Amino acid sequence: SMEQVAMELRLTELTRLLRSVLDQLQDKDPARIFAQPVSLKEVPDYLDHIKHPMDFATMRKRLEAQGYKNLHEFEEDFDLIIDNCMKYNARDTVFYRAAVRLRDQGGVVLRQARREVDSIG
Repeated sequence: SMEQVAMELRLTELTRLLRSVLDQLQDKDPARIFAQPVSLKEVPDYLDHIKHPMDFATMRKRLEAQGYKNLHEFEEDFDLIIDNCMKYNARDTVFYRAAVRLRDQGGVVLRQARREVDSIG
């Protein structure tokens, strides 16, 4: 149907905007702390602590499969990156502090992304 196509075009355009958002958020992580999944070879107890691991590469795979239907879904995954790190790692660590800085800086980006998603529809 034409309606199905139009819905698919909207998903594609959302995917474009989310890719630009994802790029901008990941620039706020120049140490690449959140770039890849936590390794279960290197942190073998991780899944005892963190039930839904998340990282920028895993988000990028979901994105390229057009797997985010709305901005809320995408933000959920971004917040998991931050929140998982802030639980596993103590306050005095470079990991936790990197997470706080990513959260604070990414807030700005996400604030305008929400206005753009609403504005364009």
